[PDB]
Amino acid sequence: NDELIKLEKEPGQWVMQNKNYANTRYSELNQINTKNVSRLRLAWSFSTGALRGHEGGPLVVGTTMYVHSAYPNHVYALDLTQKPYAIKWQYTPVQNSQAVAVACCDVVNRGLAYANGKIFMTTLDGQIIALDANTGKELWKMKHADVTKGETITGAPLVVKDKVLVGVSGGEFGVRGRVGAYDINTGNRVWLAYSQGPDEEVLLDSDFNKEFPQHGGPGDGTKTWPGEQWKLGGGTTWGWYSYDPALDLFYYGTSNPGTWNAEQRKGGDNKWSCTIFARRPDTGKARWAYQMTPWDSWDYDGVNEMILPDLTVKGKKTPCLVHFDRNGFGYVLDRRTGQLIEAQPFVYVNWAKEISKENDRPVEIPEKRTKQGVDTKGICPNSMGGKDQQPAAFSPQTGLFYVPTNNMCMNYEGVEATYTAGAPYVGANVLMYSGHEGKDDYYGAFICYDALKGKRVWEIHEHFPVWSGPVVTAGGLAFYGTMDGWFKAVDIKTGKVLWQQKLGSGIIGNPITFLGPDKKQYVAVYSGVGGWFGIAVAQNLPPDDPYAGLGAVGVAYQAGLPKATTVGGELYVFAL
Amino acid sequence: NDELIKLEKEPGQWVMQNKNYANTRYSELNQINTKNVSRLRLAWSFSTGALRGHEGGPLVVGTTMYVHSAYPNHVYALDLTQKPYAIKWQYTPVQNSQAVAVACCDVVNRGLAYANGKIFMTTLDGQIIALDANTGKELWKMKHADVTKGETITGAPLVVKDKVLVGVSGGEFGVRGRVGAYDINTGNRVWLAYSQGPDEEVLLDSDFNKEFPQHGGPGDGTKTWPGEQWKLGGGTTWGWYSYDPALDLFYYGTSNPGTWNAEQRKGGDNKWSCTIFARRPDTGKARWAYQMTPWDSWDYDGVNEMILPDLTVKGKKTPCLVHFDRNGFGYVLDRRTGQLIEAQPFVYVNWAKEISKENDRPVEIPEKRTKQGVDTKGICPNSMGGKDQQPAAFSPQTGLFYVPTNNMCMNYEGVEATYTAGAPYVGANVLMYSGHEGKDDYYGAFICYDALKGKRVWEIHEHFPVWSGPVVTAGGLAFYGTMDGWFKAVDIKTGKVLWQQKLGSGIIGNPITFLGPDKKQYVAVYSGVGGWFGIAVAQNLPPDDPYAGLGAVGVAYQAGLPKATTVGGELYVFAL
Ligand SMILES: O=C(O)c1cc(C(=O)O)c2c(n1)C(=O)C(=O)c1cc(C(=O)O)[nH]c1-2
Ligand SMILES: O=C(O)c1cc(C(=O)O)c2c(n1)C(=O)C(=O)c1cc(C(=O)O)[nH]c1-2
Ligand SMILES: [Eu+2]
Ligand SMILES: [Eu+2]
Repeated sequence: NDELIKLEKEPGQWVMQNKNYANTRYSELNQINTKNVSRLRLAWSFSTGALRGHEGGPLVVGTTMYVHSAYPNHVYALDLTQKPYAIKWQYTPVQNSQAVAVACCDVVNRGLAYANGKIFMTTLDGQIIALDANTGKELWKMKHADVTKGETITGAPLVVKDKVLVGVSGGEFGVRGRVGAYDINTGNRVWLAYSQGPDEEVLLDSDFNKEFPQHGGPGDGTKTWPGEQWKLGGGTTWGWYSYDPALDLFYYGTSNPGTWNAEQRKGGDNKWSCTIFARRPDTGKARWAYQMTPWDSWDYDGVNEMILPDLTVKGKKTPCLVHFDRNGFGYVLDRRTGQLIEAQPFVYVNWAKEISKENDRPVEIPEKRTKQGVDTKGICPNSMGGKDQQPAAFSPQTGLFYVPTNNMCMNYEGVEATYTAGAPYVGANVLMYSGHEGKDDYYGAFICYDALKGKRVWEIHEHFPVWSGPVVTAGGLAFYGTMDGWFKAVDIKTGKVLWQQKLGSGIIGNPITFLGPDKKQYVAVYSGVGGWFGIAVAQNLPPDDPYAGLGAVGVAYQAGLPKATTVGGELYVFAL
Repeated sequence: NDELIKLEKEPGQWVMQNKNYANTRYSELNQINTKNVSRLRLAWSFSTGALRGHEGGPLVVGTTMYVHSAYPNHVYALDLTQKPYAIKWQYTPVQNSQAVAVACCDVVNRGLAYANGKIFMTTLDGQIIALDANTGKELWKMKHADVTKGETITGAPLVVKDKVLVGVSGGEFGVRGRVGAYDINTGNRVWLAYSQGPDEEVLLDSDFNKEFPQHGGPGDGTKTWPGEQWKLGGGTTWGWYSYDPALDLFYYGTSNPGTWNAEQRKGGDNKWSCTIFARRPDTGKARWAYQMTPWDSWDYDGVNEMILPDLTVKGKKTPCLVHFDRNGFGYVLDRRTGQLIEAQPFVYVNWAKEISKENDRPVEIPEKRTKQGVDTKGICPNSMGGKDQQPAAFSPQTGLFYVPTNNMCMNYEGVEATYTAGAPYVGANVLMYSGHEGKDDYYGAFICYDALKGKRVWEIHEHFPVWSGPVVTAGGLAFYGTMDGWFKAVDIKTGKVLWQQKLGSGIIGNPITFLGPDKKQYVAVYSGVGGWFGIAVAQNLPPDDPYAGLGAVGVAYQAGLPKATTVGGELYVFAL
């Protein structure tokens, strides 16, 4: 989108969830820096009017901040000229409350998009809605997903050219994952690209994987599944999307292949679950695709963000795609072709020895592959992954990544799953615990990572999983939150915490930084615990059954999360 | 209670809602003062895990802070030694959700009491519960009120000697108001003192009103009503209680006489609605009582706090009771006998000329007394009163009062009311608007008031009603919050605002100040809009029917409250 290509370069603005189309989450602002961040204090706050998990972050476009909440998905515009703000408008959509019953992993929403004087929001119950950015009035809406089939929407949409791109959730409900594109003016659907099924539904371009046919091709959307299991094939699309206008490609990842009982998917790769897609925004046709986890047996969703840095590879500047997958590997691909440049573990991994550079497939450790009716013990990372949706940041100054991570493992037993539309389609008993097969006393880490070397440059061990995606700045700082409510500023060179404050609820928001109309730098973040690891707190679940929340209940109580935080929903804005 | 008599004098503590048994809301702490308050910043915050109105404030006893929420009445103990706090324990009672439907004025709760290693809480659905202060273990619980009769509890209990004193709400539901006393160790009910009915239920001591028989006597609980209308007589007891151990008297006020249609109560004073009671805590027997508003026709509940200062009256140190009533008069009584020393308006009053010095009765302006089936226009104050429950503060240094006030008026039409147990028993159509018969552009004020002279010293006009009870300190400061979220410190000598910060939701909490284990002074307040004036926001009521919420909906929309604030529930703690 032409306006967005201009706006994303403006240091004071934050016009899409991960700052820019490359998803770097990096700001050139340096008013706040390593020498003065100890003077950071709360400037103002704003209640979202909802409880449970507050993911994503606000947008700042012009002099207006746009704020979004957990279900029922309140949206607000704040006029930042009004000292410190006034509520310019608010909007709450009408929704089918049955959506709450079919959300796997809390009633979260990863936030708004902005383009051409319009705000775009998704709703848990499956709507894409366009609002006038200045008045908050509804311009159009479309039903993109159906809760009666176990579908929800939690992901943030992306505007590319004159289209808004919208995914779906339900990989635990047998949903057919897909991305739909809607005209931003009319709301008319232009295309719909599925993650499995016939080529007619997947949408492949004539040059699909031309350079790397070993990565897959025509027919694989059905032929890599037994019988017609692809009909319940998952590959949902609830993570972060990126875009390279110079290549005319947008990128995203796809979820687990539906049922968690891999026995019922046996015989093939189950493409295109657990896959990185590169697609043409005009037509939705795929130019390339790389499947990270063939025949998944761990719930290693592929949906984490696709950061688009230009890195020096073998002494050559290369347009890359960098992705820290749930499966524990940090992938570096050539974003033109899907060539695998590097893949190394960014957390402790024991389900695979490595990703082979001979065939770009995991070299599996057979004893860690799950099966039906037999428990598999001590798999790392667990299903919540090396990291979950919480997005990493990239500094073009240092050339390094700043990555929120999990340090957890699990036992996982497949069981036969039966499909009933609108009900869970899982088929696993999962018990989760701390890292290195229950040897560690901490459950998260914030790291600095060199993607091409596969090296953790430094690490901050965190008691809880780090479920907050950092913002990194030219001031030499990374900001992130913890699940017991600490908001922290770290020196990116040293890994030292320079400033921190305890907020009212666990932080699963991704902080932003922006300039107000006063030309002053602010840092803003949502507080309000929830998401998958926080589900015991968000949904008030007892400790009696540790298998509940598909393993999340047991591990949260072991980590002490219910003793560490309450639910909330608050936007906090800091300044010097 | 002897422990509390000692604890209330310790500057670093805040062991009952209004600081001490005299309800002065005054702290001797002077670390924070007029010279340095500009350096006040947020230290930490804590989400209460609830939305809607957050009234009262936290307690600080030893190194533990006790926090309470709106329905469903979450209670927390925060260990303040844990840098800055850890959650020591939490408790949430099981409640009958039917309580929500019979709450007149939002699902608020005015807070906890502490005594003898126990925390005492009330619940909306009518329970009084004792918890172990160190572990949160439930020790006993008793049913005090019955939601099936339209009774709820919103008031904070008071511990006196070995008894916890508990009131009831339901003056809009034909409830018989009363105070009950429960043994703090066993929970056994000791006595129950009604606000109307026969003497055996009202509980009169042999010296009741001995010095002032003109204030009423034996039999008036039935004789001052037509027929048996006292059986639906209101006089509920949802405000703040005070205690003088030297006199062995506790004090409180009583609500409106039930139906808002005065025609159905015609013929007498309707005692003891709208009354100040002084009772013996051992037996519940009344030593004196003074009815402020005989045969009420405005819903001027008498429940506002009974502050117990020692004032110099004609050169003589005198034990007084000072009360800023809903009816707009600031009363000063001798707290030994109920003698009226002074009564003058603290807001604009047009329903009465004065309180008669001959017989201590309002000299009414007949055109402003309401009637059945005909509107009465331009009554000031309106039913929300000169001030509502939000408690005033007293400084023993200045001898003056610091009072949050409303600036509003109304039209009020009586309507025939029919009683159905559990359903509303109102009988009025009320429209509310700004002060001075709709001429003013502001709806509130924070004032300094000289009670004996009967004069305002200074006033801060506030756009919204001030629904937050100030804390006043030896540092020369008053702290209070506004309904659009501003927390403010003002110079008590002049009313100048010295410091302010915009919080996430309108403030209807009463701030406190205390010393942490670090020996630093903190100021704490709840944010989370609601209560009667905030009901349009808390209950999400539309503007199309301005009569809704007993008139509160129309006036909130006209003042712009729904455009100024969202719902929330957060504790904010500030320090230098
Ligand atoms: O397969 C799916 O459709 C799907 C959807 C979502 C979601 O929509 O939040 C999550 C997951 N899977 C998932 O596997 C997961 O670990 C997860 C964590 C969270 C969260 O917000 O904390 N959502 C989701
Ligand atoms: O008559 C009653 O029993 C009763 C109860 C309550 C309550 O329980 O909060 C209020 C009132 N009356 C009332 O008249 C009133 O103006 C009021 C304001 C509020 C509030 O918390 O903002 N409660 C109440
Ligand atoms: Eu999944
Ligand atoms: Eu009342």
